[PDB]
Amino acid sequence: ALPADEEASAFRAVADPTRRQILEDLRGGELAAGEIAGRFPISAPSISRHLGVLKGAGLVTERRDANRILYSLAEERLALCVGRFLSAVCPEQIVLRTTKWRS
Amino acid sequence: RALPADEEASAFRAVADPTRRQILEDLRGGELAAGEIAGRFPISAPSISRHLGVLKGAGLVTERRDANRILYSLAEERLALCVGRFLSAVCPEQIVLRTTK
Ligand code: NA
Ligand code: NA
Repeated sequence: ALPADEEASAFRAVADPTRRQILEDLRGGELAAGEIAGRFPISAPSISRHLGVLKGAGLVTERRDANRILYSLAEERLALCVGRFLSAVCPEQIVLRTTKWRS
Repeated sequence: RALPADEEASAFRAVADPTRRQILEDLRGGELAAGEIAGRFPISAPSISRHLGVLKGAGLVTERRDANRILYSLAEERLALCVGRFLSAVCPEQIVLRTTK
């Protein structure tokens, strides 16, 4: 779990347009694997592989509930792993804010 | 040039690679010659040209001829929107995009 390993696996995960779309779909709340597979014109096993890549990179969490795997966005992990680089290269356009604190 | 969705896709395939992210980070300090970029990595000159051509094709660097030498500049506005719209959409609480001052 070394943070350049975590950056690298996060960048490989968001390299793929299907995986980006799965992450956007999860921003509204937890979705079952079957619901995610229902939204894409590729095979269920191809969606399983995409979801395994996202889970491998810490970008989604998994939970079981009967015969169903439900996926949740891990937005804090994504923000740190991609957002440190992006705010480092684009300091005048992109701000990372992990802090709970607000004005 | 391309639709925003295609500029987004090409930026994400460019920043997929750790050598390309390191090049973009190195360019943060100002324009560098191809040869200087190549000297910052233990990989072949043809491999650095290939990485630079991928960054150029995604609009994340711009190229300039000064006599016989190619110089590269970071295109930070392009990178910020192509990657930052998605990242601020998925992480609204943690990531703020401002294209403007
Ligand atoms: Na979440
Ligand atoms: Na620039």
